[PDB]
Amino acid sequence: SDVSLEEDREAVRREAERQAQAQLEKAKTKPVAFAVRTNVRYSAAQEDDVPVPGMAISFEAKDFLHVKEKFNNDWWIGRLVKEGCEIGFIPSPVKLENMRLQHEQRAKKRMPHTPPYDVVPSMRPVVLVGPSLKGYEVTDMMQKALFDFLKHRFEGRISITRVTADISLAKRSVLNNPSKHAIIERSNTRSSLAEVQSEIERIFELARTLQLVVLDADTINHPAQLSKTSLAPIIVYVKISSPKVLQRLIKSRGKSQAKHLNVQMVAADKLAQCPPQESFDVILDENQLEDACEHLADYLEAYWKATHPPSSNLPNPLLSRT
Amino acid sequence: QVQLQESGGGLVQAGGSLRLSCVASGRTFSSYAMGWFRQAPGKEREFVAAIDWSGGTASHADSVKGRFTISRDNAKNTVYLQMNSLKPEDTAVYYCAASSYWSRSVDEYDYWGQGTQVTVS
Ligand SMILES: [Ca+2]
Ligand SMILES: [Mg+2]
Repeated sequence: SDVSLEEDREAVRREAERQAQAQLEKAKTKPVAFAVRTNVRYSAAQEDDVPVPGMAISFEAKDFLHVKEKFNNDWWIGRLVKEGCEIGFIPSPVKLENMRLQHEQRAKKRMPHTPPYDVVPSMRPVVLVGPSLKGYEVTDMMQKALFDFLKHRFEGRISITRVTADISLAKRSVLNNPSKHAIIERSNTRSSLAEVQSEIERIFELARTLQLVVLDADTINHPAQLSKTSLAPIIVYVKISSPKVLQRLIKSRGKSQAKHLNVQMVAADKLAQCPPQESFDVILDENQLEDACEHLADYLEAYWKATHPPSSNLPNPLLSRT
Repeated sequence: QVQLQESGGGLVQAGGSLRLSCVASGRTFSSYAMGWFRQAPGKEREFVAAIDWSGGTASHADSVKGRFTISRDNAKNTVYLQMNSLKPEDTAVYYCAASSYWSRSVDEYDYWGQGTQVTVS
């Protein structure tokens, strides 16, 4: 019968879904392989042909995904990095491309691009900026107090490392430059970009096991210095809101620090000009150090939960017939 | 995509600065992460370097960090492996492979090239 045959095509589909779901269960206990930050929105639709229908992972632009396994050339297995989100099927760049083409063909100018995923560290590295320039006593003493608090508050979960190399250079215009200039600089084994590239791979490796990564980055005084990299940092703005208060603080450190007053005041003003919601992930402008520490810890504990979801319950073997 | 031609180069004794180059067909090059592998005359294929879709992230093998550097031009559908300071341990056939995934594993790559021979004495 023609009906009994559609029953076969449906049963084949159900068996394919059962096998895909079984592979999803096996991945629940595998480690996070890598992470990506998205550049586009993906809203799961009814014709997406997901390996298990209804288990597609929808996401917004600039979301973060933890990837555990490659299912096939069209789908990965992973989860949105967000509390309460469980693993499902993430469309690959190959699949994301073909879906956009289908959307444009059914859409209603006279003449009728960007990669959706960037590989980023599995944990977003924490970077402190402000109140002024690093290397001077006011900023160094304030950031050191926050670093000392993070060591104790997150002991056993934290990996703090110093970065003296200018990781602001770790962008495509520098590290992936195709001009005949770079082709010659890559020939010298002592090109300054070698240590920059090496430091980036070390930061990725430090976050692979999902520990909280905190960078003491010497050269990063402004979020625009990392926005073009693939480090996707958590930018913590240590803020002194009153320029006059910052002046007394700098002047209170002696003439050695009062000499470089203008360069410190200018940098603090540059941070104040940043649109806060696009530039900073955490803004610490509390009056007391203890209150600023609690704010930062609250944020990182929430990030820890988003990156360390509880283990899913295993099916009770008592319910099995054999 | 389905066709990967690795221009590359020949062999040297030591030192050296060879810019291997693999060209791809089709306007889906930006949809694939690109990696370089190598197979010594008597050894298994091993990972050398990989670069992601937009070219913003690169990973190099421990045996090759600093000496070799991968890059890509998505306007020319090409990927390179700048090889500097060459050693006998670098004698291998160099393969370039595309993946819809981020990986350093041979099984998780979707398309593979023909291969380019290099030798260091
Ligand atoms: Ca104060
Ligand atoms: Mg779905």
